[PDB]
Amino acid sequence: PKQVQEFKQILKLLKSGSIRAVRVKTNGENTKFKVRCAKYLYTYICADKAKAEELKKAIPKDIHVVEIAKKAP
Amino acid sequence: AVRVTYVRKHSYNTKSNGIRIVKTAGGNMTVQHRQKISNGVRCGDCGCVLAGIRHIRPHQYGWLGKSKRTVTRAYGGVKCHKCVQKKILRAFLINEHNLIKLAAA
Amino acid sequence: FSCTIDLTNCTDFIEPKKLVTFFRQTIKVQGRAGNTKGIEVVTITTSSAKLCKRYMKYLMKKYLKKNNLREWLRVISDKKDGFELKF
Amino acid sequence: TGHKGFSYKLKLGKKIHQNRGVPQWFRMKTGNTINYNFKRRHWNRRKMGM
RNA sequence: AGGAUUGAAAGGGAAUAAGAUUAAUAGUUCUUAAUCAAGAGAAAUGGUAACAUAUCAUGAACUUUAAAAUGGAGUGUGAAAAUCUACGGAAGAGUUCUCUUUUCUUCUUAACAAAAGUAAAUUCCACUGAAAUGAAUCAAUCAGAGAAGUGGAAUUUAUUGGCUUUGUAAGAAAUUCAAUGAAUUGUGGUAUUUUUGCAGUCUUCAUAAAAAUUAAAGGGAAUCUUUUGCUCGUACUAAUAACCGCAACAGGUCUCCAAGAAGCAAAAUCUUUAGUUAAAUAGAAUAACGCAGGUAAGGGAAGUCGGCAACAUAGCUCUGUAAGUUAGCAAGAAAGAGUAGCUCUGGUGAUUAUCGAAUCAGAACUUUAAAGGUUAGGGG
Repeated sequence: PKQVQEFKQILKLLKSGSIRAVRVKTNGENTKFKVRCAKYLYTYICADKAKAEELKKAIPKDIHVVEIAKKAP
Repeated sequence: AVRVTYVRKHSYNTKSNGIRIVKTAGGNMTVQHRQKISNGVRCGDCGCVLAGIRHIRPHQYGWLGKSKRTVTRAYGGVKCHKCVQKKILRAFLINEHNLIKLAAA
Repeated sequence: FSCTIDLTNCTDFIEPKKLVTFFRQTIKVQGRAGNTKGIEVVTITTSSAKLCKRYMKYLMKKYLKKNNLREWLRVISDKKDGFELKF
Repeated sequence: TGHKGFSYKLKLGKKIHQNRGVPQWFRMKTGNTINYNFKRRHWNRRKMGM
């Protein structure tokens, strides 16, 4: 697994056509946007709610989105 | 304390059978296989360990980047900088002496 | 610091008034039982002195054994810095 | 042993297969004397030496 | 171009881990997350330098160098784990008419990668040029073929880059609670052991493997996605019942992991996790003669081939120690004294008033007067 640092790369990754799945996890302090690509599982630790919403709109509707919470699926 | 067992079927404390015991979720301890300690490179003349090149297994050098298996210099990776400096002076001073000694003295 | 004790299903077995005087007369704030002048007395709500939640369970279990009722009742933390009693 | 050659393992398997008794129906044949297999063996009684 | 076959399930070697699952298999299955090999879609900069740059930035024949690939001892030390411990807690359990802010349990994290923060050791580079000689280690050892100082570069430290931290990752797992759903998962130590590296020192009439395979150099010839990964082993015992001794034989048979007390000690003795209470039958009575373990008045080898057997000495500290001698030893010679419990006192540091280590010495008081439960030289 790899970790992306700032906001610019994740959108470029999201807009890239190499995506396969997206899973969003909400923790007691932050929100993680794990993007499942072909090779790696990129993740992004987000602590700003407004910036998280911007990310959620950036997700193409065709891809499958999994929401994870205190109870695992 | 938690006691462990060999995971592979080797049962002797050989050089290639080294292990490390690390902790794991639930308090259990698991067994890893650690790599052998390797030597680096040596100057072709003075036999000193070269700087700038890691001490890894021979095959792992191919995995490294092209710039990470050598030093950007003449005879880089096979001769130390001191080894190289003596080479240049020998090649220049002896040749210059040959022009004065012989070759229209 | 404010420990709260719930007896909502066992107050018939143990009247609160008997518990108030016991905690007042048994807490060893400095190794002395009964010198709990900084103790607000079922809640304890004391900040001047240093106590512990696990300390509160100690006397409560000690209290139950004194009255020979320990075999019937069990003190269980309610995950809200308090204790609730079950059967 | 845990480690064995392929051909050796198959020869082990046959010795397992041959360690069986006479089926009941064969014992009911007319003029039958073969009631028990005298070539039988057990691991703790006789070592098959292979 | 150079020499054929075979020879290691302990030598060399491309690449996988955590959790879960079965009546039984699992670095092999499942979930998740990775890695490796083979394929498919006039030719670069920076740094004074040591040297550095997500593939970059061409590099044939031929040749060389290095790695794979190298004894042992002993000392110091970095890091991890275990044990112990300091502060702060959360949950559960045990004791409780005598006390105990109490005693115990849980508080975890992989392969592979990332680079907030920050280490120890060694070797090099630049400036300068050391004598009134300095620098340093437990020990050493080093310097005008250049010390110390200041500023840098590199390598090693069980994967990337050593440790904390991060992704994986809390959604797992552990401990509780309710009847599937809920809670928590800090920070340290100038302590011991183990493991793994590193640094120098000592030692040899001992110098402590090779190839497959890989990279680099000298030379200048030429002009991210995706597929596949075949064959064979894989159950179980590994031994006071699965192996070899005719057997469920007190014999024999190579290895890995390794808690507390006490102690110099992996010793004897007791206990925790795990395992087991059966391992060629028992019950009653308590004769002789036995096998194994003991004691004994007074005397003390008078027994006997012979002190055979047993008794006796036994740790640590201090004092003291002969003849003889290859001058190294004898020597723990021989011989004598001290040692318990409790209440105290002082010495040995770190950091800059706070904190920390077992070690040594000394003093009052008390008693059943103290190595002796176990372990543990008889001497001349």
